[PDB]
Amino acid sequence: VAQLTIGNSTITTQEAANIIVGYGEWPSYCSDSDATAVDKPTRPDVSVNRFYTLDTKLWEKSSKGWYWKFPDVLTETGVFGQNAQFHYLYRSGFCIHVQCNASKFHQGALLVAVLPEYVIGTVAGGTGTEDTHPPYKQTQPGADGFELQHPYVLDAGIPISQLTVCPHQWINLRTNNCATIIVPYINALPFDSALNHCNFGLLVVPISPLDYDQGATPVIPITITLAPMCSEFAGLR
Amino acid sequence: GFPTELKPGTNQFLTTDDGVSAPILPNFHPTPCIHIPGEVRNLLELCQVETILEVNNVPTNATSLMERLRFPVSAQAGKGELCAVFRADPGRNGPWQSTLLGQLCGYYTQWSGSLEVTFMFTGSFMATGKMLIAYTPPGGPLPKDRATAMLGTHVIWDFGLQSSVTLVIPWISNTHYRAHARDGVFDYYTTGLVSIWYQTNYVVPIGAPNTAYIIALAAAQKNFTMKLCKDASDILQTG
Amino acid sequence: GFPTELKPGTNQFLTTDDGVSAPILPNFHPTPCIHIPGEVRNLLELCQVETILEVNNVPTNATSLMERLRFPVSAQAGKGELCAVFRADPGRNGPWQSTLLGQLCGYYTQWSGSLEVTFMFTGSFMATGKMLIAYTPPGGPLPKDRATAMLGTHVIWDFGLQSSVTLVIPWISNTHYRAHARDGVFDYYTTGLVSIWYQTNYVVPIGAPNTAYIIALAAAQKNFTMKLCKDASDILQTG
Amino acid sequence: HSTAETTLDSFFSRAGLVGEIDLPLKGTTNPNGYANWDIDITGYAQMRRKVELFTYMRFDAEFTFVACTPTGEVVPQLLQYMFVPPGAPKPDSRESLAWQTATNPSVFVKLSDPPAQVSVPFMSPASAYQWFYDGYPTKDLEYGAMPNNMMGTFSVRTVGTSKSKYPLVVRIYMRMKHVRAWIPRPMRNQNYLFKANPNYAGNSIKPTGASRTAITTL
Amino acid sequence: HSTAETTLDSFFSRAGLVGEIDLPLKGTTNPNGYANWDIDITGYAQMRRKVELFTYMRFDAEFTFVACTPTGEVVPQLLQYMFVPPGAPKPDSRESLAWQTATNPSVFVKLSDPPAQVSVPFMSPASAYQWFYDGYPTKDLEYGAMPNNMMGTFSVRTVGTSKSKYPLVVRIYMRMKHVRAWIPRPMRNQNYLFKANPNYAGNSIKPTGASRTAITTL
Repeated sequence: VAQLTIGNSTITTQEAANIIVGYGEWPSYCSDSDATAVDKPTRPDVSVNRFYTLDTKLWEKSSKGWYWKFPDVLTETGVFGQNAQFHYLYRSGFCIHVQCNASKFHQGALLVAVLPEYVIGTVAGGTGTEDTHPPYKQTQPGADGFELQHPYVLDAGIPISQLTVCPHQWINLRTNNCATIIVPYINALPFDSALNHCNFGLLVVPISPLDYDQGATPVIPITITLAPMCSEFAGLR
Repeated sequence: GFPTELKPGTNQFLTTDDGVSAPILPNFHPTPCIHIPGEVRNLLELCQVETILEVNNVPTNATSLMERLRFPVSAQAGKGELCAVFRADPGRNGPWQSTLLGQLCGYYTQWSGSLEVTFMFTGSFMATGKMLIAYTPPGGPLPKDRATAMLGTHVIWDFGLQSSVTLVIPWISNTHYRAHARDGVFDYYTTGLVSIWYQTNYVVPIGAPNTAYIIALAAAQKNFTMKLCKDASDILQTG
Repeated sequence: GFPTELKPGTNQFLTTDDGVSAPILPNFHPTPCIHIPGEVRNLLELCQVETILEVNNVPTNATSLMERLRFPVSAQAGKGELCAVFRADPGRNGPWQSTLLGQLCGYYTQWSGSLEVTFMFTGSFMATGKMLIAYTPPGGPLPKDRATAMLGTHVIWDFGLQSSVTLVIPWISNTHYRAHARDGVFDYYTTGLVSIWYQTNYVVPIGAPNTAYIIALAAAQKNFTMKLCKDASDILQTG
Repeated sequence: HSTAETTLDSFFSRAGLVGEIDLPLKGTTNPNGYANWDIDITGYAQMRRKVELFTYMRFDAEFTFVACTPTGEVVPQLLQYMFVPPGAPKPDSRESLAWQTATNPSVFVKLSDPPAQVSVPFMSPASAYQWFYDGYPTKDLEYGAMPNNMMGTFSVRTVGTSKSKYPLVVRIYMRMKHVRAWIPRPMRNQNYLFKANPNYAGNSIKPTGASRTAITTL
Repeated sequence: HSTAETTLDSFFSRAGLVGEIDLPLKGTTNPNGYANWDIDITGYAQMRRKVELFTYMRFDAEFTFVACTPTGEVVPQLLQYMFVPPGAPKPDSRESLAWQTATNPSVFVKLSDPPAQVSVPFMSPASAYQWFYDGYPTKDLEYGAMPNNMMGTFSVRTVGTSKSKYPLVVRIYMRMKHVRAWIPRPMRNQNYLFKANPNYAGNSIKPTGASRTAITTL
């Protein structure tokens, strides 16, 4: 055990569990011979790139699962949400860290994976004849996130049973509590909009339900801490 | 000119002939391919990925579908009792349909390779006990009891020591052809079987839940292969 | 003869196939090409030429058309006042239509590069003052006032010192597709904006006119490009 | 020992049927002896789910045209197939000047002449066609709309000033070639409802595969 | 990064429609089952303004012939296309001996046979075709007349001693190749009135482009 720091942010975390570098690539920058070599894109290092610790969600027996969108989650938050908004283009890598705090008397298993272009699909009326498009509160939940309503198909008509095909990591209470994931910038373009397009979405679902005997804390706090890697911006407004 | 004789097949359209045709836009220079993470090159890459096997493929009640992903073990189960069972039939109905491997087998007619199932105990940390996991090759009938299964290729699993365990299925081959109804299906027969028995009972101290679940994850070894593209699906693009 | 199988596309006429055909006059020796000044080889040569930008594209009255070429500045305008404004939309309607660049963009579907506008003060030699010229990248709304525009990428121009000044537009890209009415148009959105404010008032000594005009000249940098030939025109050969 | 068949190109080869034009004489259907077909590769039912296995893709398409009368008969009639690239205007009528715009590749062929066949490049202004877009283009109805995935339109019509003398049927096949794919994703396990979004039936949510009685019975 | 599309050749390629012959059975139009078409490259509307961007030009033309009946039908009829170079006499009748003058290249083809196609060289006795001539040939009506810009005539007719049994329509396409241009000039901003001179409407003198209200409003 030891604590790492990035500016004014200091998190207490375990030595170095197995990290998952999504798709074997490290969030790097973008060279000079690109599309916009004129408007030299300024890369934040100071405060912009540090440890943000989102409002902890409480695991319950009945919990269905949660998901956040990127970069949406932060475009609201602090000095990073500052850049994302008053800037024309954005490319950024991510270090995501998820941890639970539970006694050796709780049981559960959370799959934690990242899914590019996570496009939500609602119920469509029920009988299948209403072309209802997911709201804005469902498409970009912010930093509070949003709860799945049909985990089995990941609110989008896809088996979750196959989500492992994405950069994932498991959190089995009886073995580990913290899971870490490095995500590179993934998109069909070098740069893009930070407010219109959500390159990906963080998914965390209880595959084995939370359980405990009466008397033990009934809710397990899940704490998501995340940090931007090699983040770049272009065209101030 | 230059003497020539046209041979049969002239002027025919083969939906699988991979010849060349004239480019509609000769001057067009298509936007350059840039680097994108995780490119897939050969499907067998996917087949080697661990997907959740819905062994507990019994509840259908819409809100209990998440239950198919995990089966459980409890104190109530006595020593020797058969916990669960299933076959090593990647392409056929049942459990394997949930795995990605299973879904990919569907776009193919034949296949063969060694498989690999991994079990994950998600119970309380305080629980301990032993589970016997046995494989009965194709033909061998599900072992009568724990002891007879104990004589077959088996593995004693103490989730008190290790929370995970991976079993390897030496071989499965969907090669034996079958023309039943009037519809010919290249079927298994190699339904290898995997049984799981409570070697000991589920033991726990006061304060810990008397039930825990387990998750099956499967994939195929690097020696896996598939043959005969065969597009088949129940899900199609609606009008 | 020599065995052959004809493939689809045989006997077709592609209006863009650049194959060869039989020469009608095989013996004819066409009069030799001699040297002629100013040969053009690639249109982008033309795009880099300064053409008069009709910023003042407001009068339509036939005899005042020459007025579109120049806009003016006068004593009457107080400090801070917005002199004029326009977008960096080479291909779309408005000011750019007058420039040669604009007209060439019309025979193409897409394009991108840095532009370059040059302003020429044609007033009396005795006049002096300062003009603030600011560029608001695509998205940024026209600055409220001089001061807010003063914070953006701007240039203070003292025509008391230099009669000319050239501004560079870092980038403009007509790449974002649009299917509005039922007619798909690969439009801008990158409507960069160029505002011009009276930093100071127009100052002149007795004997000099209290008004002067300015001329806008634009061209694109050497990094300009165009894609997709698209013949389009309102002017055509009449019957 | 060989695994050539499990490659992407192998998986996506084969020219499938993705389009069918009807040009009846008397009819409610395409009354002006012409038709416009915006290129949809979902035209082959089976397709959608196969491609939706990946997030991004790239490829070239080889189009082969099969034309005959409803009974599959061959007749002395000439035809014009026009490809209008994206951004180019489709013909609103059987005499629209678009039919003569050189910048719209066109190919002519007699029904007797064997199938017409041409290759079409990777259009998209983006680096790759992307089946999923988690955003909107600068609750909405523009969600998941990556327009820069348009391949173009195919306009078909009988040659000549007058309607054709015969009822015609054109079929369009498409072989995908030179394929590259990125970011694999969960195989659609629910039925498709719309061509645009991934919406499903929230009542009829079925288990990925065949169920059984007990987890102890086979 | 590439600029191949902005080249002259790229700009002027494409075979455009520049001619259309009508050979009706009963009619006021070309009553003798034949027609003479002096080569006019302005035949493609869009053309004139594109070429008139330059003062001098040079190039070769590839001609492709498309013939059918008005409904775009194909029939067993043979045709003669005759090219009469400039200076050679065009046929005054359907039996003029010009049709048989060897020095007038002619090509025969059945309507069934695919399009006819030939290349024609840079004729002009001058070093280049010049779209503008500021003088007269050794107030006048000979102003701006550079005759040495003639490419020749194309005479078309049904083969045979007798009128054809079918109503016919020939279309002539022309791809310009190997292009070289000199002295660029202002893009025509006014409507064309005549095929010969640059005269415009002195009343209807319109501003090059879209106007607006104030120079401070967008």
